[PDB]
Amino acid sequence: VFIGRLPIMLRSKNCYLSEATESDLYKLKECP
Amino acid sequence: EEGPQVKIREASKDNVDFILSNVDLAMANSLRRVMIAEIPTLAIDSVEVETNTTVLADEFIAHRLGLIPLQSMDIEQLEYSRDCFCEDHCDKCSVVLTLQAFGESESTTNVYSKDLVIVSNLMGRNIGHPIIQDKEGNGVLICKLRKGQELKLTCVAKKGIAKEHAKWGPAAAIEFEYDPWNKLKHTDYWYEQDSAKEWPQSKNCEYEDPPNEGDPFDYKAQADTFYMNVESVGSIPVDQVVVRGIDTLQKKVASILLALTQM
Amino acid sequence: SLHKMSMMAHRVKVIPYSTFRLNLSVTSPYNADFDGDEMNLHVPQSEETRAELSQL
Amino acid sequence: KAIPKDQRATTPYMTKYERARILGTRALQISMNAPVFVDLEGETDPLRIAMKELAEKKIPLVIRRYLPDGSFEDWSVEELIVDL
Amino acid sequence: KYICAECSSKLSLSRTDAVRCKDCGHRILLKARTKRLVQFEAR
Amino acid sequence: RGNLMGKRVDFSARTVISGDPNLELDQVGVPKSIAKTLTYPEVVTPYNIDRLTQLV
Amino acid sequence: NQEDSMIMNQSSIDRGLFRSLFFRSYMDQEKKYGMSITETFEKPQRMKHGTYDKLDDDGLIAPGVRVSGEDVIIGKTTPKRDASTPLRSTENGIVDQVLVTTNQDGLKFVKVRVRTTKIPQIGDKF
Amino acid sequence: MIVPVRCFSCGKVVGDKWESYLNLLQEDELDEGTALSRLGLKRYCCRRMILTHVDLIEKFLRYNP
RNA sequence: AUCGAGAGGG
DNA sequence: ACGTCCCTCTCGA
Ligand SMILES: Nc1ncnc2c1ncn2[C@@H]1O[C@H](COP(=O)(O)OP(=O)(O)OP(=O)(O)O)[C@@H](O)[C@H]1O
Ligand SMILES: [Mn+2]
Ligand SMILES: [Mn+2]
Ligand SMILES: [Zn+2]
Ligand SMILES: [Zn+2]
Ligand SMILES: [Zn+2]
Repeated sequence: VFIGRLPIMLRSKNCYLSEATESDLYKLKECP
Repeated sequence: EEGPQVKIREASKDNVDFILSNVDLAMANSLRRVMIAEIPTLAIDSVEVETNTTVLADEFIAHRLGLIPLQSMDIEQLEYSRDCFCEDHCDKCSVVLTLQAFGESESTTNVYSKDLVIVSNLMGRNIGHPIIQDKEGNGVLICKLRKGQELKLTCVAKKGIAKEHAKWGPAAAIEFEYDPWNKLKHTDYWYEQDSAKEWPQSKNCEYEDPPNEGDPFDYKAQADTFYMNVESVGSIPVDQVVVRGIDTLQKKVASILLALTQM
Repeated sequence: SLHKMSMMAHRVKVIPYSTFRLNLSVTSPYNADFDGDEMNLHVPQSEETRAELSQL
Repeated sequence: KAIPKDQRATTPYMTKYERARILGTRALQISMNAPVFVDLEGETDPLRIAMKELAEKKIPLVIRRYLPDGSFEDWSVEELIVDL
Repeated sequence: KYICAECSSKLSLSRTDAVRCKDCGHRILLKARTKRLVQFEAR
Repeated sequence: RGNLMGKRVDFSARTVISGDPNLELDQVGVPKSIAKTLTYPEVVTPYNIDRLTQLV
Repeated sequence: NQEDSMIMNQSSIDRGLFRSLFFRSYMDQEKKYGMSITETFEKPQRMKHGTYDKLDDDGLIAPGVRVSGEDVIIGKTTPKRDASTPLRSTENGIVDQVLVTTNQDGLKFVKVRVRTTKIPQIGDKF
Repeated sequence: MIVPVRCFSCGKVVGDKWESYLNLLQEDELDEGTALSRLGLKRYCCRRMILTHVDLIEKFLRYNP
């Protein structure tokens, strides 16, 4: 059952950016 | 022979070397000085842009083009856009240029000075060419494009003197020295224990001589003989950048007389 | 601004570039310098006040 | 209710503040298109126009120095000194 | 008129008509240089 | 302490202040752009009228 | 360069030295008002004294436009009752990029990015 | 942010000699201050122009479109 | 626009 | 009980 949602910090656990490499981060338009 | 006599030291593609014997410092300076910024040359001035997907801004690249050296050999045959008669510019006052580049290469793809192209009437005068000193001959790296970046801009190239902007800088660095053994005492030194063995003899002290310490100072010691070395990017050859140094000066003094005898 | 010497009047001298420019030797009484310091400027809307600012 | 000159006591010289209000005052008036008395030797400016007036004590003005108790000694610009 | 991103569609879409990279799927959308030429000084 | 014993004032200025060896003690190098927006009431007097009509 | 100031070689910054490169950014949103009574972006006919004509009819201005003074960027309108968003009084640049999309609510959302370069002018900190 | 055309200090054409500097230190594998010195730069003003340049343009290109 | 909180400039 | 003067930005009901 539902509650709400939680601001997440980047490069953390439950963020995609944790998952990326130089190549990936780029097409994610995110900074290496 | 004449007056201010001279003797080359070396000569080359980009540099020239000479002692101006029997020349007045106020002259060799004022000459030096006009050589820097007061000799005319050409260089891109306006630039309109149709398509620029590059990473560098429009006016980013803008500023970059203005600094590309242009051929200027015969240049007095072009007359200052501002002082000519055509609603803005023409072929009498300006060379026009254009640059198409598209990122077809799947690698990383370069645009150069070579890649420029002239799309106006030359009227048979050596103008507007972007010098290449390059070994590879490939010019000057202006920009970089990933397979799909485009660049369409065109460049109106007018005549300017560095006094207005560096780009119309015919010159570069200008070497200047005189009186190597400070025989005229024109500069108090700076030493901890010995002045001498700490300030190194410049690479010119061998064309003048040591001073025979025992002897005194001569108070009639005057400034004469100057060690100079001039260098041009190439927009103009190096003989013309020294001689149209002299030339410009004459014209400068000249128009004194000219407006002298008007009043 | 905690004293008279730091609110003196001047003659104008309209010039270029965006910066107020003042004589090196009136630094001190303002304790001002040339590394980031702004400065104020006013202008009397009359005559008597100008006199008040000129003769005082 | 006033002082008579015969018994005046205050500074007989003119004060930085008297003057600079006086030069000021007339100068405002003059530039308000007022009758000037000294003869222009060619002065667009009214601070100077007044200042010449000042140096000919041709200024029809009385300072009215007030005292702490209330009463005032009048003093003609014709009669005040000017040194400073 | 309006562009995209992850893919960069040459889209276009006058007023009132929603917004999405319908060819891809990310409401980012830019707006392209008017063919109006502009000019900058080489200084 | 804010709207009487002190307020703000029309006709006021501001900028970076630099310093000038070629200037006089008693004058201040104000830029144009302040001088174009910094006015000053002046009356119409025969001694200047031939001036004001060239500024207008 | 007296009293902690720095006289700087103009010709050398003429070659591009200490040349900045600035960017502001403006935002706005079509702000509903309940009964699906929505805002929008337009070119209108109480309105404000800018010079809209740099717009395209869609409520905008597009890259490459050299904008100045207080020239409208965004022409939002609300139930006519003008709501556009002009340039910044102080500044004078050249449009760079702009982005449209929808909020968490799903209404239009426009952020405009205008560039400009800055130049070592007498009186700039270092 | 790419190589700038010539030198801030005396303005000498140095835009060109960039790509030629790379292989000198790489392809030929040599000393930095020997690669610049053997591209015709004895004024440490020009020398400072190359040696202290970061070519962030490359990180740029690497982006999606 | 208004009040409230926040970082810098002398 | 008030608690140095002024100034430039940026952001949430
Ligand atoms: N907190 C402050 N309150 C009041 N005035 C200040 C304050 N900080 C700076 N100032 C004013 O700024 C001037 C000096 O500050 P500043 O830091 O510029 O001095 P400085 O000596 O240049 O710095 P540096 O000390 O690094 O050389 C003075 O006129 C001073 O009154
Ligand atoms: Mn300081
Ligand atoms: Mn300071
Ligand atoms: Zn012409
Ligand atoms: Zn898409
Ligand atoms: Zn150099």
